[PDB]
Amino acid sequence: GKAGKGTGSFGKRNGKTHFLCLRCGKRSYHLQKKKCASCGYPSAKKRRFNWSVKAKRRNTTGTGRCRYIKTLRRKLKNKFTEGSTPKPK
Amino acid sequence: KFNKQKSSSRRKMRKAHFTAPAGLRRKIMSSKLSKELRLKYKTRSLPVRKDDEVLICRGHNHGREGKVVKINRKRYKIYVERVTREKVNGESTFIGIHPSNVVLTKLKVDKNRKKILDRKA
Amino acid sequence: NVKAYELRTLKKKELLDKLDELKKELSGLRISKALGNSAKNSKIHGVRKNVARVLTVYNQKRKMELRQLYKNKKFKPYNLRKKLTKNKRLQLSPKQKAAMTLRQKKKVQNFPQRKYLVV
Amino acid sequence: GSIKRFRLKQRLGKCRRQNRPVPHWYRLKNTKRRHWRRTKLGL
Amino acid sequence: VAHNNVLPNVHLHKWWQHRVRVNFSKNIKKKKRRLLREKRRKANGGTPIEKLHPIVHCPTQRYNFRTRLGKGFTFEELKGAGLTPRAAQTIGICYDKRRKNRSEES
RNA sequence: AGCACAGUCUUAACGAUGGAUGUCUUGGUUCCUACAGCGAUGAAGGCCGCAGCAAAAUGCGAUACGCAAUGAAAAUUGCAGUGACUGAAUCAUCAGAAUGCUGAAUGUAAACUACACCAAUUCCCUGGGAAUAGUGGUACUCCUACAGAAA
RNA sequence: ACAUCUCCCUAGUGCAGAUCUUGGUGGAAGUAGCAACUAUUCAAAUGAGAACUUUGAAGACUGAAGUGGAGAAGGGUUUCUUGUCAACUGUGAUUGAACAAGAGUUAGCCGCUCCUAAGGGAUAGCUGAAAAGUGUUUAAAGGGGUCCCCGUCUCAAAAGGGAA
RNA sequence: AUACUGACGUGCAAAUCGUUCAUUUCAAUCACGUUUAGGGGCGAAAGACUAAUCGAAAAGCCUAUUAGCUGGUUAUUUUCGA
RNA sequence: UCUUAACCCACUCGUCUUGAAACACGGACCAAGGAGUCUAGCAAAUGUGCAAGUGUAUAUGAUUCUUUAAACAUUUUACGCA
RNA sequence: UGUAGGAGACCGAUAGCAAACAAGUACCGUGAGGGAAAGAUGAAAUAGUACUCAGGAAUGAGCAAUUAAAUAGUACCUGAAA
RNA sequence: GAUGUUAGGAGGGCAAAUCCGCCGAAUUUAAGCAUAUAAUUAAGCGGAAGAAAAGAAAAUAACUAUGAUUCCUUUAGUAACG
Repeated sequence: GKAGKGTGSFGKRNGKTHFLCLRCGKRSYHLQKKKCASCGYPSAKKRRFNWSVKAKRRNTTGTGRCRYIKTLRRKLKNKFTEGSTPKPK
Repeated sequence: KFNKQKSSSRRKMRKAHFTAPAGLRRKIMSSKLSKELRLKYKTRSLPVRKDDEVLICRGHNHGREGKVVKINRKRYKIYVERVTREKVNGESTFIGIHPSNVVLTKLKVDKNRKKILDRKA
Repeated sequence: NVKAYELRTLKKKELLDKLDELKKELSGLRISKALGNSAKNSKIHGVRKNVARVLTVYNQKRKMELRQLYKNKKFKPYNLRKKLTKNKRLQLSPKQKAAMTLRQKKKVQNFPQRKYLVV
Repeated sequence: GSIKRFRLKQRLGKCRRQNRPVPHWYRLKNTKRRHWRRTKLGL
Repeated sequence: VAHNNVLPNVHLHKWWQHRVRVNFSKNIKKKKRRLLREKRRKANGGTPIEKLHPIVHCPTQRYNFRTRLGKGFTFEELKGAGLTPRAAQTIGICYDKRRKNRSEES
């Protein structure tokens, strides 16, 4: 058999059954079973297992520029009332 | 020395030296004032400005007086009119001088400078 | 070029007319930039910033008008209301925290602690 | 393959735009590139 | 085990390495405690923040001779003093509700 | 203008080769001190944009390497270009304004820019006139109130 | 930037070797080798330079189960024009599927998109500490009608069905 | 994929190439989509197969598992020495 | 000092093994890195301070505040061990 | 753990966090995942190799030339051994 | 008990070092191994906070008794369990 266990097997490889995943961006969406391997996309839960430290750290808060949290920092320190400003000239 | 608020490390001071905001850049672009002027203003040292007249006290260019051309905040170098140098291709530019190496004769007067002098005296 | 206070002077029709004028000019620069011409390219940044100033001033005035419209009457629209931490919003009032039963009120009023000395 | 998906097509066009060499003027004031035959996008 | 060596009594067979703690904060912690009480006293006008305990007996055959600071005066001693529970809270004397006031001598 | 032996091995001198050693060091390291939660009022994460010349981590979000405001405050500059003699050029602070598409993600969907339904909607002017197919709302569970039905 | 033998503390403190770890480098060696697939020649042009670039003339071969056309998967600007030769194109190289600058894919009717299937995901329930395991099965639920009569939903075929 | 135990055996190839040979209308072959998952599946049974992985896949961790056993275990002089 | 000579002598080092020049095993070469440590408790040794006592524990205190994260102090039946 | 200070009888680019850096990146794996190599010219390049000659060009040389210094020319400190 | 895009509100998810719950192993030790051991540890699923939980006696004592909680020094490597 020319599709044999070894080199011959690799020629019949076509048709990727994993894709990108919108809630991941790291290639991990199994198309056939409609499920992300990495972030668990069809589930609300994000699949954040604790048995790998490397996996645990390589996505975290402070990966994604933190579009509200970054903005929130310093405000806590300042303690201005909401809607308040500096005074005019 | 006594305050424990600010680090005594080499490391923090250097980082602060390289990452300076503009007011800090202005502070470390100050030069010592002329002797009668120091008495006049009650002020040791002043931040350099565009049309100032300095005397050079250090390097191969020492003892030369002259007006400041351009100030380079980024490399922390002032340029003075009579410290020209020709380059590899013979283009003439001004030698950049760190502000430690110059003493200020006639400072330029302007509204901001007046406010600084009023603050100092 | 244009400066905020001059825009704040303007009425809403006048401010919008300026906004529209800037868009048309901005488009002309953009067309010019798209063409092989290099005549006015740097000015586009300034115009984009000018447009930004117009919009910020108009939006601030509109926001103030909305605040003026919903002066008091207990409820502003949701996201015109106080945005604060979810926790802080959830939190029990100090006024309510302070309040206490009649027997507690009697205890507090009758028996506060006092300060003292010795010989 | 021959037929395409709008998301895929956009990302591929992005990757192509990113690929092209650095402005020479930037060096007067280039670490990463892909070549299609020996490096695939891994998608 | 070998030679003249006594049998050991260590318990380091369990994973102690994440169940161990070393105190390097001691003297600074002591300073912080001092600072906290000093700040508190000063805030109270410099008035005492100290609590006056009853004298009470130490227990059983071993310590029956000895006497120490107790939990609180309680009603019979307060009644003998002519002081109310509310007064006892108001002033620096220590408070209780279930320490019996025992024998006459105490 | 002559004369050398060759090859192989060894020695010294001088170079190539190589990146050790030495010297640094806006980094790591451990400790101590200090504060310490974000989210349907839409977080974290992810995309997609956005630089005058601009690919990138950075930065920002359709007003997009910043807008406004305050405090500093005269430069900027690789080229082009933009200002001064102090709401302009530059910083820092940052409370105001703004914050695409997503994502718990929540109208039904999803290898889809696919598809419902109910409100058509916005601006300008001082009680009216103009624009635009545009913009919202409508998930599941719970609770209080109300409703009309079912003892 | 360097010492202390004056004294004394401290230590990630002394290497030839571990089929040591890591990095560089030799002898082996200008050697093994560049042998599937019948074959090239002449002249000219280009250029610094031509066995293997281009043009022409010959000779030949593929021989409709084609090194010919088309399309699916998969790849993704590899396309195309205009330049071009540091490195690459296991020989040469002016060539190039390399590098540089641009250009370029136009749909009421072709596909997808729509429909249901094998299937999958849920609601209704019910279990299970939860996580999950199940899926009309002990339901007060989408359509048609002058207040009445019907009804589990939802995604799933780029070769089935499917207007043009 | 039977044989030449052919060529090849630092390959054209971690199973290729040549010649020979079996199969060719059905228990047929092919595609795509789909199902069943790890002491589990699935198996015209060979412990076969389940992504160059199998008498128990891959990934990560308990873990620096354990090893009476193998290997290695770094300057000098002097003294006593099995 | 280096350099060849010449007379006489001169077997691969490490290694496990009673025994390796071995037809025993490891080593193409060079550079850098590269292996009895640390904690707990115990023992003897020797130094040191005190002695029928000893240690000062948690902690308190101070005219102690870059270095102070240590140093200094402890208004007569606490506890360990003896 | 996040953020902010202050530290050191710590490491000094094969070490120290995997990361002194455009590194949780490149790159590899069907995927879960796995995961690097990678700092230094000079005081000053607003001193970064002008000019000439020989070269098709690369380059080379110079009576020419910056610098204190170019067997200091950006694969730039020092530059060991093989 | 239904039904409501009725009017007003709330929950969902993320992040996890320390915190609180559940659910919950084995490598390992005994030079074997079964009880014991690892260990009410790891992984899993949940909930919180700047600390959390715990806490005002259905308590300890047998004294001349003590008198909510938490923490340290200790009892103590002891009673006890095997």
